[PDB]
Amino acid sequence: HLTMPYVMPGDGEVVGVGEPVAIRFDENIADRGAAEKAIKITTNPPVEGAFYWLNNREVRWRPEHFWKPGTAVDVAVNTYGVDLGEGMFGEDNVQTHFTIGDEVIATADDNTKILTVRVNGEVVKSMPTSMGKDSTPTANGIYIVGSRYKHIIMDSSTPVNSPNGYRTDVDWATQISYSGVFVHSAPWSVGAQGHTNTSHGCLNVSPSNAQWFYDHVKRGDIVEVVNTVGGTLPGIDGLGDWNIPWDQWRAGNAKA
Repeated sequence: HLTMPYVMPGDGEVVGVGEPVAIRFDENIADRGAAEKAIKITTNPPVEGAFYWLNNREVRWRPEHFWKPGTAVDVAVNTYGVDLGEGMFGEDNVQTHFTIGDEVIATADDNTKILTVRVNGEVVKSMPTSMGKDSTPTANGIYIVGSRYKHIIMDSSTPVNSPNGYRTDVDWATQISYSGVFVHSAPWSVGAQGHTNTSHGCLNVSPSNAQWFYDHVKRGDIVEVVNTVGGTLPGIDGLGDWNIPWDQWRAGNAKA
């Protein structure tokens, strides 16, 4: 009858301008309003934000726009002993502090087949890319950079021998959606990068470019995909928060 909150990002971290505050519980929350009221977010410089639930165990908070670089964020999850509904109580408080880093926005434009990285507005890298082929296209939209992996076997069985299924080992992989979109090294498609889309949705770039991305792009930085033949990344993907328009985000879903 206890539930433990977990806050992201990590205490003392620096994150990109796309990073939401995330409070994830190890049980379904029956009273979402109770959880929201127990969570106090302090920003400096101060900016308005709001709560939106990705699912029954995880609430996010973000401002209307990407964070301003240098902002300091304090998160007080004051859930100890709080009645979260159906006889579940908060197991502990959590308290985190983080800061927002430089503005890093990478745009993958299917009309040019280039992934351009801008840091505080200036182009710092121009990376030819091969994105999802027409039958398995990369969705347009705004992606929040997540975790990074020096190498990772992307086994879609998280079934491989099924229609648009796969199992591949890749290097220098930066996660940009929970739906399994990565930026990663694809030495096999360098010829195609800048010209032809060949993937299941991942942003294929050169080994050099993928390692640069792994080294320089941090959690909370933004990738924007534009002009593909795909749909739009779902707002509730897990890293798709910004595809939910602010009016809808701000309204929340505490009663859903």
